[PDB]
Amino acid sequence: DEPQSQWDKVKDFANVYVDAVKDSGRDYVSQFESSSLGQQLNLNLLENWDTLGSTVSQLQERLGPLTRDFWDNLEKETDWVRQEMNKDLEEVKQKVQPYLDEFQKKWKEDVELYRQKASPQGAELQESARQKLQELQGRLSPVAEEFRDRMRTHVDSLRTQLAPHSEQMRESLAQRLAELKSNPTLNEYHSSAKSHLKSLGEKARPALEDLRHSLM
Repeated sequence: DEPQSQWDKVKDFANVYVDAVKDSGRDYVSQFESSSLGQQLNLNLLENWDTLGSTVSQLQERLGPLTRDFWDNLEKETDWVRQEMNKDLEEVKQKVQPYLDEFQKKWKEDVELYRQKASPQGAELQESARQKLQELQGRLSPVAEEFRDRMRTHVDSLRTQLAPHSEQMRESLAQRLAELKSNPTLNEYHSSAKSHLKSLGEKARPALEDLRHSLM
C-alpha cells in the first residue's frame, strides 16, 4: 500500500510494448495475406492475358494452407497483445502495489508472443514443403514470374517488417524494466489512440526517433 503516481508510469510502458507488437501484427498479416491472394491474383493476370481460364495448378493449392497459416498464427498473437493491452495495464498497476515482478515477468511474456509472430512457421512450412530449389527460375513457363516474385517478396517483406520491429522491441523492453527499476520520471496522459507511435518515438530509445519523423 503506497499510492502516489506509480500506476501512471507502469501504464506507460504497458501500452508501449503493446504498440510495437501490435504494429508488427498488422504489417505481418498484410504480407502473409498478400502472399496467398497475391499468388492466385498474379497468376490470373498471366492466364487472363490470353488463356482466360485460371486454375489451381498451385496458386489455390498453396492459398489453402497459406491463409490458414497466418490465420491461427496472428489469431493468437493479436488476441494476446490485445487482451494483454488493457489487462497488463491494470495488471502492472496492481502488481506494483504488492511489489511483484511484473517488470521482469512481462519480459518473459512479451518475448513469448513475439517468438511466435516473429517466427512464422508458414514461412518455412511452404519453403520446405517444396525445397529442391531456391530463389530463381526453373519452370520455363511465364508462371515462374509470379511464383518467383511471390517467393522472394514473401520472405522479403516478412523480414522487412520484423526487421525494425525486432530492433525496437529489444530497445523498448530493454529501457522498460530500466524505467520502472531506475524510475527516471512519470507522465500522466490517458493515451487512447492519437499519434501513439509518434509520442512513443519521442520518448523511446535512440533509434526510433528517426522513423517518428519520417512518418506522417
